[PDB]
Amino acid sequence: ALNEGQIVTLAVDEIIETISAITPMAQKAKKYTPPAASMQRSSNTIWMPVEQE
Amino acid sequence: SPTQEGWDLTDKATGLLELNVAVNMGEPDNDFFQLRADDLRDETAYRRRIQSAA
Repeated sequence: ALNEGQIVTLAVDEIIETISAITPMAQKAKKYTPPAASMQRSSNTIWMPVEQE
Repeated sequence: SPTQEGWDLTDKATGLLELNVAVNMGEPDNDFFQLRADDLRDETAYRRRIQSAA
């Protein structure tokens, strides 16, 4: 019928999504960002008070 | 200049001589240090090292 030049096209907008990104355990974890300048001198350790009985 | 005595001085003309001294350079002098990016959370030591280097 119509013999013309062929192309190969990629979908610019459609990405096949694979691998889930659920993080149930990490979202139950608390995040803390201590002051970095003091963290540098404290060997990346900070002490947290425990509630006293 | 030299100085010479007498009247004749025939066949005793001298020449000219000017001496030279050479000034040169030395090697560059450096303060050179390395720091990982974790060391720059507190930069006070870095600035004090710059001052010491001066």
